[PDB]
Amino acid sequence: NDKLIELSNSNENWVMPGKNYDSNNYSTSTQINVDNVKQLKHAWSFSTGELHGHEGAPLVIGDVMYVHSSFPNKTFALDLNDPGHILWQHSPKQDPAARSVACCDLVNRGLAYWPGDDKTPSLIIKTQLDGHLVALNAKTGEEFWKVENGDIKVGQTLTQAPYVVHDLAIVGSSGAELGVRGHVTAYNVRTGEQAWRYYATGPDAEIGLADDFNSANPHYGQKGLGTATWEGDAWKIGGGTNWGWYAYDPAANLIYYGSGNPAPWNETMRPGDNKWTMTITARDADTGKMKFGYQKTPHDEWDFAGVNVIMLSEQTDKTGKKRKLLTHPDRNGIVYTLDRENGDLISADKLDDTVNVFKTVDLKTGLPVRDPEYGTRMDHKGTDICPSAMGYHNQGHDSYDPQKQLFFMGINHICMDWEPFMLPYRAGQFFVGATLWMYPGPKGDRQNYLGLGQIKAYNAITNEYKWQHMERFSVWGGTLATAGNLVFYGTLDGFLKARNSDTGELVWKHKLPSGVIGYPMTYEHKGVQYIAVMSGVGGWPGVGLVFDLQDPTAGLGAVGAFKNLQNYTQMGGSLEVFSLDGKNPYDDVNVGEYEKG
Amino acid sequence: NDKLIELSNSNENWVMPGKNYDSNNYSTSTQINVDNVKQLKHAWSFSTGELHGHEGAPLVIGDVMYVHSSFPNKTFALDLNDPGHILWQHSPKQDPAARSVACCDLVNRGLAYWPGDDKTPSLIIKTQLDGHLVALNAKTGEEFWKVENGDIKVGQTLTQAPYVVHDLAIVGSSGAELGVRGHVTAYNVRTGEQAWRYYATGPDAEIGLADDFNSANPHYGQKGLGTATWEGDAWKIGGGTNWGWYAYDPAANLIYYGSGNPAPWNETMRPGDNKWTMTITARDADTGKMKFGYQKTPHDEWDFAGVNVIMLSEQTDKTGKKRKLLTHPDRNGIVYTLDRENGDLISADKLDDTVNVFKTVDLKTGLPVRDPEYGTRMDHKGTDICPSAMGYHNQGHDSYDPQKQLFFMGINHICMDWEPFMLPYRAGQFFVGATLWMYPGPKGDRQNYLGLGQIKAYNAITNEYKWQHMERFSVWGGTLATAGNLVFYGTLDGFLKARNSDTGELVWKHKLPSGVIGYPMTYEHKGVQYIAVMSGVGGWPGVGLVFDLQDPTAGLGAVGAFKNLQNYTQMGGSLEVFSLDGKNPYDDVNVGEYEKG
Amino acid sequence: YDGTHCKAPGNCWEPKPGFPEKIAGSKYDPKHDPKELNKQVESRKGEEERNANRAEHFKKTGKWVYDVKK
Amino acid sequence: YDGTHCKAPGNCWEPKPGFPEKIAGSKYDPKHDPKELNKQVESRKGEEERNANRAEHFKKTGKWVYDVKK
Ligand SMILES: O=C(O)c1cc(C(=O)O)c2c(n1)C(=O)C(=O)c1cc(C(=O)O)[nH]c1-2
Ligand SMILES: O=C(O)c1cc(C(=O)O)c2c(n1)C(=O)C(=O)c1cc(C(=O)O)[nH]c1-2
Ligand SMILES: [Ca+2]
Ligand SMILES: [Ca+2]
Repeated sequence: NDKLIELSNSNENWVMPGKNYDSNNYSTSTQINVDNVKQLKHAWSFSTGELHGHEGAPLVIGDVMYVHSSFPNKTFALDLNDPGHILWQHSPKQDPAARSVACCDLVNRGLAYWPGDDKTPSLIIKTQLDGHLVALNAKTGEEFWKVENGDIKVGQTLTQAPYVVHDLAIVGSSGAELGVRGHVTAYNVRTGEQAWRYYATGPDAEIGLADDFNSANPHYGQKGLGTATWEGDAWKIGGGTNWGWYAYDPAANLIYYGSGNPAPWNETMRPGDNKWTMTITARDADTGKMKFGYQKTPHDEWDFAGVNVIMLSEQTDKTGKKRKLLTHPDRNGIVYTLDRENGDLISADKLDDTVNVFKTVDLKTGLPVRDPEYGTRMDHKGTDICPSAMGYHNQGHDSYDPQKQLFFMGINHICMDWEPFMLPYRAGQFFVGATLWMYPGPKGDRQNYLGLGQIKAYNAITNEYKWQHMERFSVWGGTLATAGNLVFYGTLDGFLKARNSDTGELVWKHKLPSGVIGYPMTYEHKGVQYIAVMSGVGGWPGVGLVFDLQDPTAGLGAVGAFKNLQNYTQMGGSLEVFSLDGKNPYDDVNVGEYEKG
Repeated sequence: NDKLIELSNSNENWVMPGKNYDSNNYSTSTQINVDNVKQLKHAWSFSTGELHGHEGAPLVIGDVMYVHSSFPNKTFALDLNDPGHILWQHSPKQDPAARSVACCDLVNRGLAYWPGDDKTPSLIIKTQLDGHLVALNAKTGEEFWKVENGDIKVGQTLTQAPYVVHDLAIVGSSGAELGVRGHVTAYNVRTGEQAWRYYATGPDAEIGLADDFNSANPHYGQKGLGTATWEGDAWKIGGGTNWGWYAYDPAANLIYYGSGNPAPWNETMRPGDNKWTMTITARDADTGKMKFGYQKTPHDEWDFAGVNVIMLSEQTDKTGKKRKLLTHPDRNGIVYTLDRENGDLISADKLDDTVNVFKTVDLKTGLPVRDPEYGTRMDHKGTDICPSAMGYHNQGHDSYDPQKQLFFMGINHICMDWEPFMLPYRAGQFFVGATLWMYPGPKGDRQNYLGLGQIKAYNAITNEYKWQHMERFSVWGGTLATAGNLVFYGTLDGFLKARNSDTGELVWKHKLPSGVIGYPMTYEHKGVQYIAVMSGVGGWPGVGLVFDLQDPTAGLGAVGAFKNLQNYTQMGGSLEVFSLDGKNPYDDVNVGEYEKG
Repeated sequence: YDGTHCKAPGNCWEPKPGFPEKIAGSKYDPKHDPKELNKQVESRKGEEERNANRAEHFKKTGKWVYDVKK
Repeated sequence: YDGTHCKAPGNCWEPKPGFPEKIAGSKYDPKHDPKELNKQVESRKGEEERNANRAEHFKKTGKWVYDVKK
């Protein structure tokens, strides 16, 4: 969408999830920077009226800010000139039984935006936990359309942000933990009509392979594999849902995302590579044909759901070839870089040396070399497996600074023990089949259950980490890089922190209400740069806190790993805004006064 | 409790509801003041993990802050040197059917504190919506004791803060809207044993009159009236609950509170003055005998629940007599002053000239002169009655500055129409019997439903308002006065505001997450003065917002009056802390770091 | 009824034009049921008993046990 | 099974020491029920039909009506 491209070029706007089609969470704004960051103060806040994890991050289109809450997925439009006045609100009614099929908290990752024409209003595109993709008139909040795109009776739901490319709204899928076979659809934002829909497993036609799928890298695999790497029909309830983030190349016309883990979690119940799951995927935005596809985790054994963020850049590789690239830090412990035009695998670096499920990732063959001692199988309990199922990286949307060519990654440091069990499939029930125990990895405090995050700056080409700091909890919410030489990220213990992005030095932090699992974002309104982030702990790490569980193996194993998080935060739900000196419209005391005199 | 008196003398502590036994919400702290208030910034925040109204205000005892939430009445202990670390938490389990008998939101007004001895730990005293008074070891949060003091099956619940005097914990009552007859009990904080319990209606022995009850003002009424001013047994389900605030005179040994409205709201169903309800009450702290009693609203016709805050002071009256005094702004529109030793009525001033239910309050006879045109009765609909049932003042705990001798009052400007209806009494159901329509009063915007609050500074003796400002919503949360020449109060639209307390000028305000219905409070920790207030709209004004009602007559009539509040705030729940320059422990970036290096 | 005419101190209630001094026997009769009227007095006897039971056990063992079936 | 031995490109799965190439017929047999296996394909035919029904009505009247029983 060229209009989106152009509005993304303005610092007064943040118009899509991940800010731009590069999905790089970078602002060229310098007004806030290493030299005055100690002057950053609170400007205003807005509570959503909901508890549970609050993921993603608002949108800003000129004078309007749009925020989104946990279930039931309220949308609100706030007036930046008086952010206490709510321009409008959308409050869906959903069946509350949707709650019961959400694996990992009532979260939602955010809104997208379609800039209108003269025939048609601009539209805010949102998902609902109960499966619907809804389009709202972006000035009034009235329903424009609502399509069904997930039935909770067959275990399905929606937690990702959707995405606008051209006059298309693209929507993903949730429920691999309930046997859902991953699907991605594009609907036409003017008509509400389905334009294409494709699957992550089964016959090629249903997956949507392009005739020349993987032609530049045929050792990756080509025809017939979404059925050949299964036994019988086990692909039908096979997982591969895509509930993470998108990116888009306007010139190649390609959207990139990763597909999730295969089902069930019990690897013994599905011999085979389980292809198209765990796959880095490039599809023609408009026909949805799959150009290329790289399976990072063949025959997943760990729930390494392949859905993580994808950051686009242009760099010179190690041989001198100037390349167009994607970079992609995975649950499985491996951060990948591919040429985004052909699939050529360029780098595959451990996110931390403690990773042990693989010895290495052979670049020529593109295979991960498996350490059989850290795999999983029936009648065995695997111990000290790193990463755990929560991954050394989860759904946090990271940033990349194209000036420094550095990626800023919020990492998890969580290992695990793991034993599967046989279970039947019943549509609309859980279809997991394993019992996990999770704890901090080797470089954290394994006895006292602290030390589950890291934050690191990384160059995709030289393969080096310029700096690394351990963090008390997993850095789960992603990060934000700016030209003021600062990177910003929220912590699960409730700080917004700013480190010097050249050195990793910690230079500022502030106690928000609740832990953070959304990424901070930035925009300039009347010559003032503001930094905003969602507060409200939850998501997978919050499940023990949020549902009052104590069984360490509950919440799919996250309960034991995070038993301590609740000593540092409770539930919340709000947007917190910051700026130099707390400058904000209420600096004029009469803004929003009934008396005004 | 002399130890409480002494700890209240220290600015590092805020040790009881209303700060001290004067209940005057005044701090002699000057570090924040008219000349630097524009430098006030956000220091930190804490979310409670609960939604709905958050009333009252935390306690601070040296290094520990104690905060309290909406139902289910969690208590948390925060470490002021690192307020993100939760020292401890108490999470009651309560039957969720308690929700169904709470008239006006799941709110709670706060904690009290008993400083311990060498035999016994200091104790945090709290109430629970389900009727219990619980005592917690104030260093560990473990249950010390738990007594039943309200059965939800007979319509009862607890929303007030309790109160500590001597080695006694005093507890009030809720449910006049469900026919509950008001009761006040003292339990012994060491033993958990009941020390005395008295009622607001019936035979004198059950009410606890002192032999010399009202001897200085016998025209108020003396013996036999809690039955004589009823017909038959209608006193048994008669109301008079006391869910507001306390105050205490150590030398007279007297605690002061006001008792609530009689039941039902239909005046035709209970002819008679309905004595002891609507009464300003002074009881010996230790035996609980009622020294004196002034009925402000004989035979209530408007739900003017007589439970408002009571502020103690010493002034010279108009004849030159230096007096010990209580001051008491009432739902009924009248702010009263009495000599706190004998009951002598000194001033009775309209809170705003629009009040019309009374022509005046005759000081000699102490009777309110009724304007029969604004009364209520069966088969009649009263129109343009001011105040409404929400009162020109509700449960907000105001402040008094003893230097200026000025009271700072957050007022409501809500009139009403009112028609009763016949209903039976059934224990454990509602027992209201009227249909109200409410709207802004004459000086607000009656067409557009804004302009429902005022804030005013008042001298109890000369009867003058030094200044008055209208406010967009009712100022419902009380106010806080300091020696820096500033008064502070939260608004239902989500600002903490500071006016110059000499002039009423608005000089500062800040957008909190949600509307405020608790009072701000202040304390100094390591030479830094902090101002803290609870955010989280709800209580009676929030009921339409909080429960999604649209019927203007729902929520006992509050739905129509506040239809607009939700354009300015949603639900929330948090504590927000402020200080000069946002100074706060995280100014040191390593406080609360896992790395710390 | 203006509230100023008092048959006795603290006792000025009057009925209004067209309404009776007593409501019993009239169309305003509430007809309360004494069983209902006493419900709260009964409920409080239970709370006080169980409370007394919990303090006395506390007195003796130094630990509060809420659930009085111990 | 180290993942590097491939009977074909993109197809390196091996069973592990002591586990079979095929699970059907073994103690690991999942015994899925085809009715169940097809549930999602059925569910999606309904969504697509009702969706198609709602866009076509929209096309024609310019107002989206969710509940397809209009
Ligand atoms: O495959 C799925 O359908 C699905 C969905 C989601 C989601 O929808 O939030 C998560 C996961 N899987 C998952 O494996 C996971 O670890 C996870 C963590 C979180 C979170 O935000 O903290 N969501 C999800
Ligand atoms: O008499 C009662 O038992 C009772 C209790 C309460 C309460 O418990 O919050 C309120 C009232 N009455 C009442 O009349 C009223 O207007 C009211 C407003 C609020 C609020 O905090 O906004 N609570 C209560
Ligand atoms: Ca998954
Ligand atoms: Ca009442």
